[PDB]
Amino acid sequence: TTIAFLGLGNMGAPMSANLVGAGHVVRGFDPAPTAASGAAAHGVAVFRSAPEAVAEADVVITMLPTGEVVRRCYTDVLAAARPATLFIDSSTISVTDAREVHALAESHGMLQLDAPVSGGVKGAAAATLAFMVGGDESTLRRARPVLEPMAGKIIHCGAAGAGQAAKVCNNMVLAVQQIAIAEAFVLAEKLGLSAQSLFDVITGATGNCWAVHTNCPVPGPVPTSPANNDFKPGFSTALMNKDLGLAMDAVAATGATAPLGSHAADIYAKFAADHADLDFSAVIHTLRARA
Amino acid sequence: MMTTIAFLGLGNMGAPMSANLVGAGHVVRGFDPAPTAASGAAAHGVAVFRSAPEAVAEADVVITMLPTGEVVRRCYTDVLAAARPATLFIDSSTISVTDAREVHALAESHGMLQLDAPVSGGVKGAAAATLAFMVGGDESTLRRARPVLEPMAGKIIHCGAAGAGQAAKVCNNMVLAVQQIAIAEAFVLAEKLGLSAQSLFDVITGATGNCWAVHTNCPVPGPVPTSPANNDFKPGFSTALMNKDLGLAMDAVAATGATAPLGSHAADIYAKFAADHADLDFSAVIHTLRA
Ligand SMILES: C[C@@H](CCC(=O)O)C(=O)O
Ligand SMILES: C[C@@H](CCC(=O)O)C(=O)O
Repeated sequence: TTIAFLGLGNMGAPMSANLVGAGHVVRGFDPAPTAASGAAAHGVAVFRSAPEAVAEADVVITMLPTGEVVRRCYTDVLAAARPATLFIDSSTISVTDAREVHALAESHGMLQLDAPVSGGVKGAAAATLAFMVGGDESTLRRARPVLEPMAGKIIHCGAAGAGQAAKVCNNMVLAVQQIAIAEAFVLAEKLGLSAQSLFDVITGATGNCWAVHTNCPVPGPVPTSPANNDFKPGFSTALMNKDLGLAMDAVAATGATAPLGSHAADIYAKFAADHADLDFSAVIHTLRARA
Repeated sequence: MMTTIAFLGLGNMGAPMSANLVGAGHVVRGFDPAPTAASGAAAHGVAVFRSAPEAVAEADVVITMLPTGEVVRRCYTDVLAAARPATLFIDSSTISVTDAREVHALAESHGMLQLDAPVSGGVKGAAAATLAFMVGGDESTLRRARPVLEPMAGKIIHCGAAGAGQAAKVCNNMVLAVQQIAIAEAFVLAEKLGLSAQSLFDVITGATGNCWAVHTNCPVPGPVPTSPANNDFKPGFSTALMNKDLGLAMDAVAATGATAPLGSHAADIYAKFAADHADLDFSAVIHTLRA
């Protein structure tokens, strides 16, 4: 299998290296020379343009920053692709954008999946990413051997756009939980309840969630959590702010009522203006900006 | 060891609690000013008395299960002088941290040992003797109390000094309320995006957003057939009771000057929903997010 990998950034570069490492022929394009060089150093044949990268490919993977860039990449490359090429978009983009590019691809006789990922650079490098997939089950079956060497988990979420929708809905919940957990630890401290004691209660009770059992925003109860390491990501505020922007687009596009998610979105947008580089659990320290 | 216990408050939690004490071979002296509650308790072996002070006069331990801080205060005022010195008072009511510490001090000024030990698990937990007790006060007092708590309890956790039981409970329940709303928002958003309830369930429960509000209390019928959504939102944990705890959380916020943006937002949402739907499981808040 020959794979064209379009976007060789902080996620794309290690993903593509795992593909090389699993026996695929990987062709590549990135507009940053430092990204393209890094990738050629691990065996990707890099080309000057995306249409050239796509020319001989059975599978085309995108890992790009916005729906607008993904769309312009599709219209740039679709005529260069061979028929029945399989397109996998692993970018995190809106549901609307996902569905538009899916339809554009299939109109050219291609097969297309949305497959955005969770796990970050660390997951990408360790080949433990979780892919949330939208599209036809038979297209996913065909893609499975390409995805497997990048992935710890591959979940079929439904028809085109479902992958994007599942990730966005999970991350909106996550954001709300990280804030609620933070509020809880600060309230407890002002009530004279120790952090270990609250941790022991909540983790054994109905309030338990990853935001506390793994991402505990106070130092001590979970020695590996970002709070014990100057809030080094982990999952940056910048990235969480990005996901919540997409959740707010989805909310606006559907007319949905999402009071806590929208509140969380405003909290993180404001926090990202100052602390975009910190793990999102660092929000515990911005609560008095609220009043 | 077998002990004489006065049980003040024989309502839908106190009655089954008192029944389990009788089953464990304790002599239980009960009082409740609602004769119907008292009659039900007598049927399961509680010796019912004409007045609270009479019930406490010959008791080694006095348990209160009462609706509010004010009723606890009034009860302690009415009975502390009647109890034998160094009687152990356990308050398993859910009341404000401020109120807890006030009644704790009151009990101690009368020569009585006192713990706060509010419970979670509701009436079914009460009947099954699987309640979680979250305890505030001295280690040695809790050591004294353990034989009495065990026949009612699935978990006993020592949370810290007087008031810490109440604090731990109210922090966990605030988090729960926020999570239950956030889960509802996600499921509605999914429905509007065309993502199925089952698919969203599968994702969130396998990802970082997983929590009891989805995995046990799923607010759409289907994915968790035992959840209240499948039974006309019969509680479960009523909106009335969540609204009361949320009130207690807002009291704790106001007493400390803490900042709890989502917890306060969740309190406002539940206070509105409680005006007409006090009787429904708190998962039913999902109704407010749909047209
Ligand atoms: C466990 C994983 C297989 C992919 C792999 O080999 O990394 C999956 O089933 O998604
Ligand atoms: C919860 C208590 C045991 C009492 C029970 O099984 O009812 C304990 O294990 O501390």
